[PDB]
Amino acid sequence: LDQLRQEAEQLKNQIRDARKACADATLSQITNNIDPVGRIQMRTRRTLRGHLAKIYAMHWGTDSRLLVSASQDGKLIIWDSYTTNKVHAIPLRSSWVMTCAYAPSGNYVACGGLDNICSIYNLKTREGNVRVSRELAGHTGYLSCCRFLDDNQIVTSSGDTTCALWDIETGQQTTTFTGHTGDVMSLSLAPDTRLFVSGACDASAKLWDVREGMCRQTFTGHESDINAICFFPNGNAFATGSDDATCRLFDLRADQELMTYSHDNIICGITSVSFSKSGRLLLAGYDDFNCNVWDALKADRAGVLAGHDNRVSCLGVTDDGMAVATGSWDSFLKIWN
Amino acid sequence: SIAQARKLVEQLKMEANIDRIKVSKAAADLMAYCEAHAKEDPLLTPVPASENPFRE
Amino acid sequence: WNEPPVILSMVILSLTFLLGLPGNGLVLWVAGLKMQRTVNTIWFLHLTLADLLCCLSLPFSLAHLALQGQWPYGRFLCKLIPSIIVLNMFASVFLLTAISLDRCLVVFKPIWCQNHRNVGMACSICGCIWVVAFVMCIPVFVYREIFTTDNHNRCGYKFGVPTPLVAITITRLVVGFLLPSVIMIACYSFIVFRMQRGRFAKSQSKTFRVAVVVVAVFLVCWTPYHIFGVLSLLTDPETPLGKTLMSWDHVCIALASANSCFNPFLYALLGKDFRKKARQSIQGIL
Amino acid sequence: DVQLVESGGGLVQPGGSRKLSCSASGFAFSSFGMHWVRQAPEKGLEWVAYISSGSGTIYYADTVKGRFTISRDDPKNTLFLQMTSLRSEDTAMYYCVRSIYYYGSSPFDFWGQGTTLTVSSSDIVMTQATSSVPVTPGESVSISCRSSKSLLHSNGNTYLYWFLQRPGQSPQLLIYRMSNLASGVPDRFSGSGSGTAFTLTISRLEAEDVGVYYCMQHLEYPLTFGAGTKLEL
Amino acid sequence: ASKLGLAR
Amino acid sequence: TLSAEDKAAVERSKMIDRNLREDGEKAAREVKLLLLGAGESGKSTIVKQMTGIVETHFTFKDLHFKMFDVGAQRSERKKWIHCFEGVTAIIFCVALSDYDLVNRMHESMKLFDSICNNKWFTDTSIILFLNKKDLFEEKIKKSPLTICYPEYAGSNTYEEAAAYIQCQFEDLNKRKDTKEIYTHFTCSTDTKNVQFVFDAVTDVIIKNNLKDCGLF
Repeated sequence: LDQLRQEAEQLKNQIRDARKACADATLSQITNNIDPVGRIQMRTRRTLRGHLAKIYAMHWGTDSRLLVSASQDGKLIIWDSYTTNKVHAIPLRSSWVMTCAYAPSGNYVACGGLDNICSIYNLKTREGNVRVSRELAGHTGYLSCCRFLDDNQIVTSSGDTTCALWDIETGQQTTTFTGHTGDVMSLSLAPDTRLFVSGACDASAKLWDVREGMCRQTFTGHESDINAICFFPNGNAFATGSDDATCRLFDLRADQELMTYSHDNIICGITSVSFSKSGRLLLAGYDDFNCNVWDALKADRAGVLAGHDNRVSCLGVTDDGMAVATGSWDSFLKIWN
Repeated sequence: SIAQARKLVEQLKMEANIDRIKVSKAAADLMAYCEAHAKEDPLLTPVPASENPFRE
Repeated sequence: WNEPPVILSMVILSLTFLLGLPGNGLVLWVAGLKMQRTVNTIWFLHLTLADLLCCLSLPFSLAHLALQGQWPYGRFLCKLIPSIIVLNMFASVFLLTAISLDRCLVVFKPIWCQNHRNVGMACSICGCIWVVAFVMCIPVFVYREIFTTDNHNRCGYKFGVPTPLVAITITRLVVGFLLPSVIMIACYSFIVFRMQRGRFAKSQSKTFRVAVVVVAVFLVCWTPYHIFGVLSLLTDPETPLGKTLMSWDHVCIALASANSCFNPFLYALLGKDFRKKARQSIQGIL
Repeated sequence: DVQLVESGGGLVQPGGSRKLSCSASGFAFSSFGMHWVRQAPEKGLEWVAYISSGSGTIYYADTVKGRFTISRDDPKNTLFLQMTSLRSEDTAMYYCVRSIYYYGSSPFDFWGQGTTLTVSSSDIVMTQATSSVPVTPGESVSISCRSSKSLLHSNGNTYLYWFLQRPGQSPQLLIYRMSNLASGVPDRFSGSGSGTAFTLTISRLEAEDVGVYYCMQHLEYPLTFGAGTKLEL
Repeated sequence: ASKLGLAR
Repeated sequence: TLSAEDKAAVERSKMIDRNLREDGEKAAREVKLLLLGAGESGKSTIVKQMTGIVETHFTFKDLHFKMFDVGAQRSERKKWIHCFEGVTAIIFCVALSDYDLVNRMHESMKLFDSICNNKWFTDTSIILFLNKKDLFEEKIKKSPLTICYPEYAGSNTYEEAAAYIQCQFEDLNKRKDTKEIYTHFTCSTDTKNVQFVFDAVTDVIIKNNLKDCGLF
């Protein structure tokens, strides 16, 4: 028994040495001569005033105009950002909701939470209403994230330390990803939707392969739980947000950490992470009731988004990069620009 | 937990056999991407109010 | 200028304006835009609306009092500018008495209030209060008119002891003072007496300290106004006793109007959520 | 199965009164606004009335305002048109049309089946200059419609609609807002054009495409139709 | 004739 | 300056707003009770006398109760416990016969300490049930309570032993100026537990409404 336990330890030490010989220079030295972005002032442009409880998730449509939000009052609401109008209001069977997704084609939305079930809703019906298209069951822990690949596939992340890839037309798990040791709290699909990353409560992140269902790489370094994760727009790096009040930038090809986004004035954890269209600004939401803007390439702090009266729980940036939306534990969303 | 232990060792062998590049090379690629798309970032370089869908 | 009965009137009335407009104005911003729709906000919106409209109308009393009776503000405005005054004061009184019957109903019928007390009832009742406060204004508008003596305009009454005069005063005392101040002492006595006697009693002292500083500001602001509205029905205005009453009449209205500057503090800015929203709004602006 | 069935027509004396009914079945009737559209015995379509969802908004044409009254009964899924003092110019066939408005919706997408009424004896002008064209199967033809005012609004939308009425049938939506293709319509139909000049293009024309094509504007009430272009052979 | 106050 | 189609959208949005407000009032007249307990608390029992999450709606004397049971959640409590911040009360079940099994009472005491002084339930009243009192008063005359509480001083009689256990549980409430604990020795397997929950909930409701507008 200990022979395998010893071999696993020395093999782990070999990896740590192998990826140390590749760290000849840091990102700070390389980007030590470029001009800083300066100071970023973002004014609030809209405020969405429909929910009656805490808002837990949101997602943008690929047309950069519609978005869906979920709150614990049991409603999904689809907003029109430009006019602030409400397009749809969907009543959920269970009000314990913690995730939300919008299909890339725009025909469906997804939802899930403490009921261990992911529900697919059909938006474009001949009868004029919104119907539950499918209910996916099989997870033994709460649903914490879900993301569409296309109209027939979806990846879900659960609190039973597993991720799964479904088939909506049939309702079965095509593949199961079983590597983690704690609850999996976040999820992010690559730009080409060929592979994805997940962050769990064992203070590690893993890089999965959708086609073969195996773990490629494991990234460590955080001292506590991981709550948020996001790919760089290039598709060759990603960022994580943790409860130790620190964001980190990992690199797939170099296979270790690059930057740490921390300061002595922040002591609260991160709830959400997102990039800008160019990959130059990193936006992070905190429990301080406000969002921070980081110069992702120099680790400076460039601005603040302080307009909320409670914790900021979700955060997203449009596909054309024109705006940022933040939901919070008060019942308001805000569009910043 | 012999079966579980043998599984963890098998996973680590796949981890070690990956190929890696230098950080200075991989850091320069993030810089190059950020500089080639600087003009297409409305949040970085604010657009005038004429073509801003949100006004207000 | 002189006769400190009048001098004190400007002093009391001006500090009402200085401390009143910032107070009620702040409540309107916090309650009307920042917070959600609850039954509590409906009461506080209308109470501050009636108070602010009373607050905005103080300097007209300053204008009338400064010129010492002369009324150059027209010939029709000595029919409506007092009717605006009376509506705002006596809608406050009926709004204070509806926040005493609502607190007593929560403690007395808790299960009924859980199922049937919503924003619909709050708006419906608040509507009827304005209508009732409007009816009491009719006798003022009908009988007010303008006298002209010594080239100085006099904003007097064209009565015809005038029988309509007695009717206006008595209905302004029975309704307005006696009825609102019995519903307000009896509703704040049941609350204190019930939150001391039960199988889950707490034995605290916050309820008693708040239910006494609320029914004592009211009974000291509005009591001189009604006493100095009856001694004018039964005293000759030529006796030195009679005219000394007239000189001090001005401060009595000043006290009643001063009640508008305390309502935002005793009712709205007394909870915890409303105060927290107040600091957050103030810190954000600063 | 989204059918709208309607009845109440017949022969009525001039100066009389009548009531028409539209009983819906198979969709969320409460969420759709409803229209009445009139089509004279040998003429083009003509808008009549409109009632919103929740009955909070009602519009009438100038020809019928004061005489007609539109109402709905949501619990029973029924649409009514109460109409009084009928002239000889009201003889026509009446259609029941559903339409729902949100961002990206498709108004006027389903039409009723028609009940015939016979009675015994500024507005935007939409122009369709051509009256009839002979068409050979397998070819391509274009139909033009012209407006007297710019249909392009400040928000970027051009409110032009194209309908097709096959012989002895109800009109069918083809294109909404000048470019979008209604669901269930083959891809060989396409629409284009700028303000005050529009065109409908059909490629590889074949059978079941003959009929009359109408262009309607939805920029402002009252809604107005074109005279219609007929494809034969 | 009267020298009343406003509200009064 | 809006279009003809652009105004029907606003009308639809206003109707959606109206329905949202109307639905937010039907859900504000119900009492929400989170139902915690030890490992062998007896959640099924608490259901009988009175996948993921399990709900239960019932009605007593024109009051509507929703009772959430979270015994099936095997995940980490600190990730989903903030979802229940805002319930009216918490029902905590403790078995009085679990002072000899293995120690087992100390786990319940630790769980009560964790829940009571949690940063989310800082002003949520707790209703404490002490079940199985018949077994407790039958076993107490064959096994001294000093097994679970060495520092005991009283005698092996049910009347004072039960009071000592209740005091030990109630002493774990640190902030005795914002939270109240209602204790009930549930037994007789009849309609005396629903009545106690009803009384405690009306008291909680009255005090909450008073606390909102100063007064407390």
